[PDB]
Amino acid sequence: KIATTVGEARLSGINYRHPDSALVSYPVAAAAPLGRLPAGNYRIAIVGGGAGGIAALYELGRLAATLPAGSGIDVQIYEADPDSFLHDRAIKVRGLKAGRVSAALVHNGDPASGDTIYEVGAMRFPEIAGLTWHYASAAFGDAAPIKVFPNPGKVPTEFVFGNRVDRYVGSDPKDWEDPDSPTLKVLGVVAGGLVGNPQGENVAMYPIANVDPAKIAAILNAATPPADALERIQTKYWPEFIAQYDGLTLGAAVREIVTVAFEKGTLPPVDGVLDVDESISYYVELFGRFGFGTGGFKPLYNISLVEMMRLILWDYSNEYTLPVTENVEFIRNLFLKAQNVGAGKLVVQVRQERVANACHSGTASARAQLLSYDSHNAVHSEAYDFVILAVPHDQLTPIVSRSGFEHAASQNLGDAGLGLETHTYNQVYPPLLLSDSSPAANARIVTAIGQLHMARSSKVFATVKTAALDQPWVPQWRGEPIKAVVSDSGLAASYVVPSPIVAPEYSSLLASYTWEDDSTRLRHDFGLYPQNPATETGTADGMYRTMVNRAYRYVKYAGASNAQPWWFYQLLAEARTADRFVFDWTTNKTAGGFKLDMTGDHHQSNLCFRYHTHALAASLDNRFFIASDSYSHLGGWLEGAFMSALNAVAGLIVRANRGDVSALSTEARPLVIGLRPVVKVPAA
Amino acid sequence: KIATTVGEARLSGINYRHPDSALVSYPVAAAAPLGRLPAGNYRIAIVGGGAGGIAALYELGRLAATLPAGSGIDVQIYEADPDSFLHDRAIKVRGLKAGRVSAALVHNGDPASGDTIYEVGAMRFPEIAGLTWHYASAAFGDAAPIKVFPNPGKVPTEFVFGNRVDRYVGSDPKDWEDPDSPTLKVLGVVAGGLVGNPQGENVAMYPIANVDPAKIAAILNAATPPADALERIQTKYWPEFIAQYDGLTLGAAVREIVTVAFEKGTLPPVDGVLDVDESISYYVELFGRFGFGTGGFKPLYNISLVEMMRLILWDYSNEYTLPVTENVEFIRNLFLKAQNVGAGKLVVQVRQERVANACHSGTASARAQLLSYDSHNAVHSEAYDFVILAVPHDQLTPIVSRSGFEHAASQNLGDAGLGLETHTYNQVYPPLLLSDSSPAANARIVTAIGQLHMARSSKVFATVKTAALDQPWVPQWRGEPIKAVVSDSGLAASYVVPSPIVAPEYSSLLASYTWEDDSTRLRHDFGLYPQNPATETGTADGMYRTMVNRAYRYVKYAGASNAQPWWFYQLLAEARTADRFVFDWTTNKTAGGFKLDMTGDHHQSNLCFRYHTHALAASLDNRFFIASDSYSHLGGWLEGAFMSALNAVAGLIVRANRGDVSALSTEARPLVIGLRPVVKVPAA
Ligand SMILES: Cc1cc2nc3c(=O)[nH]c(=O)nc-3n(C[C@H](O)[C@H](O)[C@H](O)COP(=O)(O)OP(=O)(O)OC[C@H]3O[C@@H](n4cnc5c(N)ncnc54)[C@H](O)[C@@H]3O)c2cc1C
Ligand SMILES: Cc1cc2nc3c(=O)[nH]c(=O)nc-3n(C[C@H](O)[C@H](O)[C@H](O)COP(=O)(O)OP(=O)(O)OC[C@H]3O[C@@H](n4cnc5c(N)ncnc54)[C@H](O)[C@@H]3O)c2cc1C
Ligand SMILES: O=C(O)CCc1ccccc1
Ligand SMILES: O=C(O)CCc1ccccc1
Repeated sequence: KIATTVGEARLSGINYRHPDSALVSYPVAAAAPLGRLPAGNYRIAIVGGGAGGIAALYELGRLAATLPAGSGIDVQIYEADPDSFLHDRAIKVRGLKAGRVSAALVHNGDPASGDTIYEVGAMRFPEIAGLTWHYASAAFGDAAPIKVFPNPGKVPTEFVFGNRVDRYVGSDPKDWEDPDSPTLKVLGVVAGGLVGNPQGENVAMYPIANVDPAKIAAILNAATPPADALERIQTKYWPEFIAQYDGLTLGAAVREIVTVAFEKGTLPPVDGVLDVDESISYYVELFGRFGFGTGGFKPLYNISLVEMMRLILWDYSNEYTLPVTENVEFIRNLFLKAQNVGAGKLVVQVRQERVANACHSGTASARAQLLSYDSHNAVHSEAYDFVILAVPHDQLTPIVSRSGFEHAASQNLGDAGLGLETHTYNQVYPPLLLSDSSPAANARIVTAIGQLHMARSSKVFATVKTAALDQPWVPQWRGEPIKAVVSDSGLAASYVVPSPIVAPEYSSLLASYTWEDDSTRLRHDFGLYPQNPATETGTADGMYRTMVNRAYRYVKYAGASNAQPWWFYQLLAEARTADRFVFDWTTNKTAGGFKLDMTGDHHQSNLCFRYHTHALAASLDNRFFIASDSYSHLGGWLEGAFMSALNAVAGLIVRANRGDVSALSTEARPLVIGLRPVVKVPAA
Repeated sequence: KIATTVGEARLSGINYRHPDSALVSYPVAAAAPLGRLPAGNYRIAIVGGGAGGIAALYELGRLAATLPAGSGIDVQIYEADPDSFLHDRAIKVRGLKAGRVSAALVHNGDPASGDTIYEVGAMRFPEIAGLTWHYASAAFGDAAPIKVFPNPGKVPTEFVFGNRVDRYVGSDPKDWEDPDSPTLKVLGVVAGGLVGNPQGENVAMYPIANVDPAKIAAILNAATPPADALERIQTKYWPEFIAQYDGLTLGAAVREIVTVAFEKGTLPPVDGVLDVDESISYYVELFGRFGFGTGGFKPLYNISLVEMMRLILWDYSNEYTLPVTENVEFIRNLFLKAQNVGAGKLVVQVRQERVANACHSGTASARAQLLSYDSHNAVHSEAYDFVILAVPHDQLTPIVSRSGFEHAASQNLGDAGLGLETHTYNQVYPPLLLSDSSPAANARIVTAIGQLHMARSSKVFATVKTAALDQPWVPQWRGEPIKAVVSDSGLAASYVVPSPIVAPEYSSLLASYTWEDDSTRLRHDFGLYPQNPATETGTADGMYRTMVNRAYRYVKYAGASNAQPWWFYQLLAEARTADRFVFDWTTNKTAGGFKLDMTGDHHQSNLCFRYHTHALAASLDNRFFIASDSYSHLGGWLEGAFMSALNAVAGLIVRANRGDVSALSTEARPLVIGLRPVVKVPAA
């Protein structure tokens, strides 16, 4: 039941509704242009040329094509990253980034004849990511082939935690080297306790609407559910799950599940020597390192259960690749498609400028101001009709938080502490304008944004001959070498990914992909930040040797007499010297990889997710929208960036129509009216 | 009621027992040597010359002095930090570090006539930190003066969160600029809910033994508690608190408390425009930025409620300075006193070497092996009778985790991935040897240590003339300038601390002291890692300007209609150009600042805290003890490092006496026997 084309994946998830937006399938909303605009010549800015900004541009292009003769849309896209694809028409990165969709091309002096690609950011795409596949179809066509991402368990995998080793594929004990493994037993207990059963008895510990989450997932993914059922999930049952469990961490939930299983006798004493609490703790930590299909979630144990449950409902781990050499091609293709679809009515200019401030000011028709600096620090100011701020939360903070929270007669905005030139704005209001009357409403949105949690992440890469996998010391599973390794060595998760530039001679050795504390623990060894090498011609050899040295561990295998150094040390050492690499998202200007919500964070991220509903308040006249995975309930996924873009453009349409929701398509209207409004007064 | 000398602080906390060790006052246990050793000539290693290693050394000195003629203790202390005081027997750091007790001396070319000191690590010491003050008396005498640390609220303070500004000193509303402040209301709500009342009705939401924590604190601190109270807390009531609440975060607890208060009407809707969940969220986040007396605990909201409760019981925020110019002097003095107290029976040698591996091996008397590398990267191997591993958990992991979990015929240990020379050990057992028969037991301790949470932290410093605070642009409150600023600007917490080298001409401008995500968000701007400048003669001017720029915010005050750039911008910009600085503990080899326990982490930290009880199993030939704040229930305090050292030495004494607890003094026995053992042995 494996999808083989973009269209197959697209259709698989076309109906899926997420539980915070249960009244709408975003792919259905996105099928036709989102609405209509009054006649006019619009001047719009998009800050950020990542997935969110480019999806927003595409939707604007679709809108532009519907405008009558004499009307049109001009977009200024601001993109500060010198390596963005937008500024481009050994390890090469120049022109190979679209924000956090970021490739590194390994070559020997001719980039048109490379060895492999490192996917430094996004790399694996859930089957049920329906908006992602909708845009992949726009970019590449339904016919384009996709592959199963070689996740732990999708390819032969070695797992190591403490004294436990496993070698496996999937979850059928027939496919495990040790079918009696305690690791597979704890997986079944934790899956049972978190997901439960789609049919029959409810066995999950944390029900939604009094039933196992599996049963709710089937309703969220139906073509014709109850309408009544979707509204009840939206307004009653998911809010009640949040009220109950938003204060419970994933790690706490795992321990609750394991405790009950241990008391029932479903899980036996470990070694039968450990006492009750040591056994339970061992199982919690074993599951922590093993995970849900993408490696250990131990480092993610502080997320809310609500956040994990979103991923459970989505079947997040069932992932595919894109029909590309480099994932940045997706975003580049969407940018080109935006310009094509605008059919002459969309004009786009790219600015290599960093936006420092946004506000509303003045008394002219265009009041949405952006203050920016070019690559030699010269200041620029421009006013727009509407602005989409398509940057993640730590990048948005300085832009929206330094103007105060209410009317100001005059402000000199800009990066004064840097020594840079300021600009005087008059009759100034905050850009994220939720009230004409409330500074507190304006402060709530800003303070929420600034306190969202950006998960930390790093990726260590090297280039290895694929034939290294055929060495006698590389274990096999039914003749196929092990190609994923999940471990407590400090490396966390490692993958030997065939080169997409092609059986390929080379593989990308993702030696370590870490989250959260696992990333923190390595960071002292990276040497140069955010990228080692910082140059095209360097190699991060010293850094990488510290990773090889973390793999230099004596690993005992069952039946063997004595431990020997781990074979994976030998594999890591087979990578060539040149082109060793690390990228640390934490010391990138994103200040991490992507939003993941902690306990209590729902209320902050959900405010952001609903922000575009300000467009219902007609007299407010707020011209700023936000578009990033940080303003979604899928931080860490293109799906989140894309959903937030959709929200932003939908809201822009309602604002352009002075609060009239009838200007949205029938299918798009729920993007705005299916959420709780962010402005209670005035109504609309 | 304010302590004014070391002795006054020492006596104030001499009886306090922490709830995970409630049967014993560590200062009372430490009043005499901890026990006796059989006659002999002991070879002991201490890995690490920080507070834990040096306190362990002092206690070994006290023991050595009791040995008969012909007996003695030889200690090899391994210390890899080239800036340690142990190797020294514009911004200067050389010789001014004792691990995370770390001074930076600001001078103008003569280090004997400096301007100020930056306390880069430890800087403020709770009154009731009884072991800390016990050792401070050994180092300085009871008569030595101390001062109240100028925490937010101890000095005039400005607090900024969103649109809210408060200026205050203390918790008496008469000395708040706005006695009707919502900040003061939420602080009272959260105090009532978490701490409650020492007398009368119980009002707290999370009771211990069915009463308010305030009542338990008083018991724990009593010279003469009621009969059975400490045992019942240790075995029943504190375990029951953990069972109930270790799965609840601090942020979750705050929200529960605020929700009840909001429903009761104690906290009103924020203004007329916010809905219920918005107002609740506002108060949670307002309290988050304000804190408990040491600045906002929002970044610490993921800690377990259990962990916060330990700090509540301890009255942790009521803190003092040491009688020093630089805090490192404390540890230096304790090292010298260790040698003096040994009475010529303790010999100490310092090795400027990094330990890479520990194990048990061979058949000789001294079986505890350490593999190390000197400053030329040459390998060294040495065997000892006993070893104290006095390094925090991320530094300990490579030393204890790479040898497997059971007997090995031979292992070639060392940093082979780095290309460094290995050493062959034969008949090898892991160093942290909990079992002769259970690899899982051995794995539990290793995996626990490797998964403890190291909180992230950074400090940004500059030098400013103290007279800057007398300028008309610096606000005065109750007769003094503002000297503490707690803000959501990104700086988190800022302090203008008078130089200790002296009223002083200069002050240390601690521009930003951040924890956890607050630190993550800054890290991309630090420039050089872990320290900018990396040289004595440089200045982190570019970095600091990014901090000044975070302060370039328009702040509306009640006292002026036209908001202006925050006054604190101007103060930060008043710092001189030379000697601007940041230290990032995360990119230091500690991989962060100090342990703070997440939900669930008790199970791992408490295993480490109790590890020294292995000495009870006489048939188990385990020669290794651990000594750091990582292995305590006071990560982030010298008190934790000192408690762990006391544990380590107590366990060493029992092991050296082949399991005989009577070799501990009457007052020190409970250090071992008051805890649940990590090995099962017969009663009594
Ligand atoms: C380590 C990692 C792993 C991931 N794995 C996956 C995965 O396998 N699958 C998946 O679906 N998703 C994955 N993601 C998530 C995915 O990459 C993001 O959801 C998506 O790329 C984010 O798009 P965005 O538009 O929200 O933000 P960004 O990609 O951050 O784009 C924002 C853009 O704005 C620009 N910008 C920022 N500030 C300014 C400014 N002041 N002025 C001008 N320009 C500015 C930036 O340079 C950037 O180009 C991963 C991300 C990371 C980092
Ligand atoms: C930002 C920050 C703020 C703090 N604030 C306070 C405070 O105000 N009050 C308070 O009481 N405490 C505070 N602390 C906590 C206090 O600093 C620590 O509890 C204490 O210093 C830790 O001592 P330790 O011996 O456990 O470890 P460390 O201080 O880390 O010492 C370990 C030693 O071992 C050495 N070492 C490490 N690995 C090896 C190896 N492989 N071989 C050889 N040598 C090695 C190191 O170089 C170091 O000298 C703070 C700490 C930080 C970082
Ligand atoms: O690596 C991934 O699979 C995508 C990023 C991510 C990681 C963990 C949780 C959510 C998203
Ligand atoms: O800064 C401090 O007060 C000491 C370190 C610390 C910080 C927060 C919680 C525990 C310890």
